[PDB]
Amino acid sequence: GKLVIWINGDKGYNGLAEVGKKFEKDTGIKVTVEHPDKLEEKFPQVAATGDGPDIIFWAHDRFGGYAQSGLLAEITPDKAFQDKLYPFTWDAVRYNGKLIAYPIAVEALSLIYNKDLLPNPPKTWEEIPALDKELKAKGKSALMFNLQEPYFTWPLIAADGGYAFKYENGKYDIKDVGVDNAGAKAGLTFLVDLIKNKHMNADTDYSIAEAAFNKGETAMTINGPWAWSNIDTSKVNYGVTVLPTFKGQPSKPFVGVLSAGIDAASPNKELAKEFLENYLLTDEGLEAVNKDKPLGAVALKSYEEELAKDPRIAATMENAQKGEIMPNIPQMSAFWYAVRTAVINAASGRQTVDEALKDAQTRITVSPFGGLKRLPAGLLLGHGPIRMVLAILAFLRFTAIKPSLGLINRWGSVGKKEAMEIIKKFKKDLAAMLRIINAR
Amino acid sequence: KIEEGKLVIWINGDKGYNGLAEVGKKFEKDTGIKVTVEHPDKLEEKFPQVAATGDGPDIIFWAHDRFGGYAQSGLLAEITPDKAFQDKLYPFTWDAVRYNGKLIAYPIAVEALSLIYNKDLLPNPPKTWEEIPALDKELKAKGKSALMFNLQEPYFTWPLIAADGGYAFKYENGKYDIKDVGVDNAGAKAGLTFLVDLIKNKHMNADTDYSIAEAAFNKGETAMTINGPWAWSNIDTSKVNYGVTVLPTFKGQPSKPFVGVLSAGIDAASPNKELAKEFLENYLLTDEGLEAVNKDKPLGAVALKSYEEELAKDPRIAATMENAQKGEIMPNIPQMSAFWYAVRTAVINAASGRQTVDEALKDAQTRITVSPFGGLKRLPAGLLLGHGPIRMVLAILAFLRFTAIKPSLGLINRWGSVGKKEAMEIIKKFKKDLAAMLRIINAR
Ligand SMILES: OC[C@H]1O[C@H](O[C@H]2[C@H](O)[C@@H](O)[C@@H](O)O[C@@H]2CO)[C@H](O)[C@@H](O)[C@@H]1O
Ligand SMILES: OC[C@H]1O[C@H](O[C@H]2[C@H](O)[C@@H](O)[C@@H](O)O[C@@H]2CO)[C@H](O)[C@@H](O)[C@@H]1O
Repeated sequence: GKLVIWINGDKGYNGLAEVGKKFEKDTGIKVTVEHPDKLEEKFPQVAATGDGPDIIFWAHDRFGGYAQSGLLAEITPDKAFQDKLYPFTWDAVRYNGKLIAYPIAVEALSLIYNKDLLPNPPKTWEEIPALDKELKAKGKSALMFNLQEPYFTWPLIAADGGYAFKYENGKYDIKDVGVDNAGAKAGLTFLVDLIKNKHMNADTDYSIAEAAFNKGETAMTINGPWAWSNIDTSKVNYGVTVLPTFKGQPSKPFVGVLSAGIDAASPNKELAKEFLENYLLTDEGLEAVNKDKPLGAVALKSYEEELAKDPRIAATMENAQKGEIMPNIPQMSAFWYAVRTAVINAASGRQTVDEALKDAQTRITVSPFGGLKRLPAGLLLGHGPIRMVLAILAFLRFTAIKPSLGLINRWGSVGKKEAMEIIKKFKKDLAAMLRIINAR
Repeated sequence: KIEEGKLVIWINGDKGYNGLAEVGKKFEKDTGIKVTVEHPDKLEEKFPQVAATGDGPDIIFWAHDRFGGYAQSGLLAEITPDKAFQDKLYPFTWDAVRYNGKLIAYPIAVEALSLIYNKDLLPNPPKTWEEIPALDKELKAKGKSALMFNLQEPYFTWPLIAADGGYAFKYENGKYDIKDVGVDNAGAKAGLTFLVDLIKNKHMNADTDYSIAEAAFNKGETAMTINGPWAWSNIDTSKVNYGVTVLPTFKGQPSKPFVGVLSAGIDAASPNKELAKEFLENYLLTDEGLEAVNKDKPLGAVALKSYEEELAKDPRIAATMENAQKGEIMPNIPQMSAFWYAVRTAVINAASGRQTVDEALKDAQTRITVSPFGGLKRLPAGLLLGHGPIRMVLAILAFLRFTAIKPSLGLINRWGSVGKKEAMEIIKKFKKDLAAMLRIINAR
């Protein structure tokens, strides 16, 4: 028995490793926490393969897609444990009447400002152009945040009416997509204008923004509670407040519930549930993670009634209420990827705001059709890379269809040692398919 | 079924498999390796489905025409006889088992169809096909029939089709041209029209098969039949006093039967290849081995020089050799599989009346020239969205996993709605299909 944990690199993974080493002292079970990049994308590729984690930590929005593929184990908490966490966090990890993860903490973006460079932060977005010009004369800048991840750009886009999927009477409408309406265009136009008027740089990312704010070079940034730890060390005199309003409407950040899912085929399910229920989601467990990087508003009632007395957590909750909970439907991946493309292309000038958001809408409504419209041209006649050629040969053998002579000539000419190892990998792929189903 | 330390042999049911079983018993006594002879139906079709799976034979006995297709898929082991053994067999039978400069089987016997006639009912067999309609009416007046043979396999219908120029693939400069198919020329139309006229004019019945034809001749109900040397054994016991001669001519041109060289191939993935080579070279392809098979059912003109020089003094073997020269050796190229399947449909449909002779052979010709492109033009409509039989959708899901391609939402929920183990056993067959692919690849 052993536990392998995956968590994002901006969260307190060292603190989590301490509760894991607490677990090991008590149980003798090894616990390993890793922070791979794009782990939310890697998980469906490694689930049920033995190459993945027993426990995956990410915002709740990605877990519905995992569940629809049958990759997440359904959790079975006791009523007593169920009541230890806030009902709002349990709903974030519910998908088709089943719980598919343990909710950990509520995270929401907030405005972080340098009190020495700006004692009175702007209440509206429109104050920032005039405010940037004034600080630029003093060798500073008004605002810097990560423009290349749509999580950070969305609060302004949704402010005046942008939305992902329309939500009417308890269900999401996967075909009513609102990334291309008037309010979305209004917010994204304003953001591009800031870049054209040299108030922001379109290439700015997370590290540049956070380094700039912690170096006292920018007055404001937009970030979540995890950022507070490094501002503390940097001794920047900072505050956390509500995001500026746009066209009088408040900014509407997408609210994330950090959640821990278990691989449906993991041999260590009961060890995973025990670690999550009895070690991490306790006062001491979450305090260990919180000390490394702040979790935000935790789902555990006892600890959150103490956390709620910090004005930074109060600001997070207030920004969180102005926003909305992220959907957990599988189409969210298409939503994020399309919106990431649109905001970067508009900010860099490769498309207009109207061209960028329309394409973003077409991706979303067309993505449920899958990554493949039709086998690559000439594949069933033997044209293509050998790995894809062996895949289609395996397919035709599975279906008892006689392959073309072009395929058979490719089948005869491929190297013995290379074709064998490729086809052994195919067997490892089917081995995973078997485990996913047997875990149902 | 395939196991190490034993040999499993597949041979057609009309051949002398009991005689072959006796040489296998002799092999077992000498070596301790048990030999098991089986005669499943459609074994020439079943072998490619079971090759390299352990459910097939170590040795397959069939005419050479099917072995080139087996070789193109890498299912046949390459043969490595010494030059000394090579000269024990006639050089031309080795040509029947040569494919892409490699030998892929052992030649056993040369088989050719011949005209078998009841000497008591007809002392002077016809020289031309056109004599038989007039010959039938006279025997029908006595309650008999002139000719009945297996119409359901084109092997028997082909000698009359090829007489006036029907051919499989043209032969240019020692090579076979896959794109010049001669199933639709005037002579092909001419020969099959004659055969349909016989059925219209109630000289033959389109439903006649091997079992019906052979029963009547052995019961003295028909004067003539068309069959190969394997058939002589049942006519001997029946005490019908018969003869074996040349097939009648049609439009002055001789009948050109496709000649088959009965051959033994070895599975490219067999653990008993050395045992197979040793059994084939040292026990069966000997005077004693082939005589044991020939006593059960006649092999025809064997490829082994020493034994055939005794066989050739039999007039029936002379007639078999004679018809063999009037015909041509079959190509062993993979498209022969398409050719035979195609002219089987054409001859059955024209004989049963479902199409005209000219349309039947034209469509027969198109299938032959289209077979290189494979059995699939494109995936069934809606397959990538989850619509289709359960096995093919899970196959395409496996394919998208192999290639790291995101599946559609229709595919994902079909994946969610499938029976838990109905999918698990479908996927285990997938696990073993790849296991077979691996053995085929590693067998080179
Ligand atoms: O930007 C798209 C991205 O947004 C969210 O990711 C957040 C995450 O929730 C936070 O914990 C933190 O790691 O910042 C991320 C943005 O870089 C969604 O959770 C994610 O699915 C989506 O792709
Ligand atoms: O009829 C199609 C069939 O013809 C030949 O098969 C022969 C075989 O050669 C003989 O040994 C004997 O078994 O009669 C068979 C016909 O019933 C071809 O060799 C074969 O490929 C083809 O399918």
